[PDB]
Amino acid sequence: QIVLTQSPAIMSASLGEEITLTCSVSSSVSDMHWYQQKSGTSPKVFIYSTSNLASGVPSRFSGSGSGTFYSLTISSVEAEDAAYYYCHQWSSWTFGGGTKLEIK
Amino acid sequence: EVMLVESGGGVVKPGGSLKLSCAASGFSFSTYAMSWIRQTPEKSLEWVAAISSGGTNTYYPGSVKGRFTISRDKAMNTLYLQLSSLRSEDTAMYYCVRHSGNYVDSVMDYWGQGTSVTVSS
Amino acid sequence: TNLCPFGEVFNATRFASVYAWNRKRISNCVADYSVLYNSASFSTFKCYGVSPTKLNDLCFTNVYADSFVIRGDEVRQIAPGQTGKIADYNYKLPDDFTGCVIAWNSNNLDSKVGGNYNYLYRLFRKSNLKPFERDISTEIYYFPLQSYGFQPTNGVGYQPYRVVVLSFELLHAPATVCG
Amino acid sequence: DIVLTQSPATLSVTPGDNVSLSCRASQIISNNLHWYQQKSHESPRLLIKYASQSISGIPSRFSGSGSGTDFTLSINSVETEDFGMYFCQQSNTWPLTCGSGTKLELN
Amino acid sequence: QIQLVQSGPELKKPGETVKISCKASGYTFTDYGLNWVKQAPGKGLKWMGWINTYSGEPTYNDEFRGRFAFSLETSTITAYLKINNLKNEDTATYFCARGGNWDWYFDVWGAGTTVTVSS
Ligand SMILES: *[C@@H]1O[C@H](CO)[C@@H](O[C@@H]2O[C@H](CO)[C@@H](O[C@@H]3O[C@H](CO)[C@@H](O)[C@H](O)[C@@H]3O)[C@H](O)[C@H]2NC(C)=O)[C@H](O)[C@H]1NC(C)=O
Repeated sequence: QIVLTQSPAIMSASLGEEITLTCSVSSSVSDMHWYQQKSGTSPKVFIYSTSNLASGVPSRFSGSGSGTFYSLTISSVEAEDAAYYYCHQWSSWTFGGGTKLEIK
Repeated sequence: EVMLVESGGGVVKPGGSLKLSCAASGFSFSTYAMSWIRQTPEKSLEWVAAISSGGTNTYYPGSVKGRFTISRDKAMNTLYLQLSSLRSEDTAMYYCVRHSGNYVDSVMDYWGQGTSVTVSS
Repeated sequence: TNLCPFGEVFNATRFASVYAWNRKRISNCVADYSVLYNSASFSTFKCYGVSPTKLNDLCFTNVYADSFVIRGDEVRQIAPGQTGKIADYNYKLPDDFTGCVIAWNSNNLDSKVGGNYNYLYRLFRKSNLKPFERDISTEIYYFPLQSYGFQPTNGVGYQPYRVVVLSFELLHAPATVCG
Repeated sequence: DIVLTQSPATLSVTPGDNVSLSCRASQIISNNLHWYQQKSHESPRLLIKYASQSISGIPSRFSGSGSGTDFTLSINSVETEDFGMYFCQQSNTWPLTCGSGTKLELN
Repeated sequence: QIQLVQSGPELKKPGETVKISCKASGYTFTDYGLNWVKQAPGKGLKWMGWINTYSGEPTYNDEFRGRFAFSLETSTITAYLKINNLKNEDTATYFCARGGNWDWYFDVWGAGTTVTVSS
């Protein structure tokens, strides 16, 4: 079936840097969403259809990717963006392992 | 504005049953699809249920198959998820989400607060 | 007042696979599509040139009902203007396709826990394909006809979605199918 | 839906004869007809599948041929236990349905 | 051996509800679904609709729409038939047939319960 591997478990990025977040699949899927969850609140949506941005989110969260690779781009990292990040496609039954972005 | 609340999350010993209920308020209810996602204590999400717009199509994975019976209400604008025959691993925080398209295929925009069900003793 | 045999293509046990889709030419019918549209058991009812409430009261001469089985993740890409792994090797639509595409979820029939290894899709081709054309050529490219690995618990985008594709057509001929 | 008409309603054979049977349809199916045989007040069994092939455990005279919309079950030099009620049911469209039924009777 | 052991005969009055069992054995239960066949006396068979052997969802015929249910539990290999609101004309044998999920020929059958209804 489908597994979503995100490596590593936690990426390191001090402020002002531009880091990207990975999401890979075993069998090739058409698209991949992107969800964001802080520590203690319910998750929220950031990106659907691999490039479109959700409501009320600043214009640095614009990712891309196709086939078996889907990347999540953040241009200028801000210290508010310290949350657990999940990518999940329609054809999953199980989310990604989740990667938390920390500030060095 | 879109508003979702949850309830019913208590404690049941393994073997018992429990019913949840996600009340919706703030949109046309019988046009969008909803689904239930549980959150493991290791914070790894997976579906347990998914229901289409007209309440005709329900999908569950192989780990919770045969017992987790989701149900949609037409009148009072709520949404029930019924659980039974629990196991030791099914303790999780259960969210209530809403899709944007009339099927399950679209993305999940609005999320509930989530109750935590615990199987212990 | 005779009604069109839609039962022989909407109600069938074994839909053919995508690379060898069955085509059924329809003529001298009366086709009340309101029985189809108001069924509400279909998942994706997309129309591509006639409005789905307007399609009842206009005539045609010959409408082709193609039908096949694809993964749920690939039902969107049999629309015009999209090219993927399905829509250049197995079934490609023209850019002025006139008709409605009808699909639903079919995890009940075409699923076995060991696998359902008989629905086949053409993975590799020498070049791309011209629309409304098939090729049952099981010669070596590397065996190209790999099967879908289907299962009852595999994914809602990987359950088999039995899709029938209407294709309306009006030529220089007396139109019959009005309703 | 299809309805399946068997003809005639009854037979009258002597043991050792080569007599065939008839099952005709109202739609045209791609050889998706099977053939069942039921004796008195018990369960029927399968004889042949897809109107031309055959499975194990079946006597050799029980073979059928022909596709399209008219199908015939052929048995030659019958036995003194092959008599009873014989059934044909199709498997193409829905719902599945069986024939009305014939009675194989031994003179 | 591969067989579908059934229940015994019944005798009800109009207004009751029957539960006919059909237990499978030998073959693995997930590869092949089950069926139900109603043989009215001196009549032809009728296909009462099948049941998906894994998930448990039925699919009735267009004639047995109400007053029927195809229950199933898979802890023990056992499938049920439930008949609501028994009338005067439902007296028949009820086989259960192991029709496949890719072929739909009833290969291996059961015995059948000759249910009867009377005032
Ligand atoms: C493909 O087959 C399905 C059955 O598996 C057809 O659905 C059934 O269609 C019939 C008529 O086409 C419906 O019968 C009608 O029911 C109403 C009550 O709702 C009754 O008052 C009428 O007199 C008539 O008998 C039946 O309800 C319906 N069943 C379901 C579950 O939808 C389907 O129409 C077929 N597709 C075609 C013909 O395109």
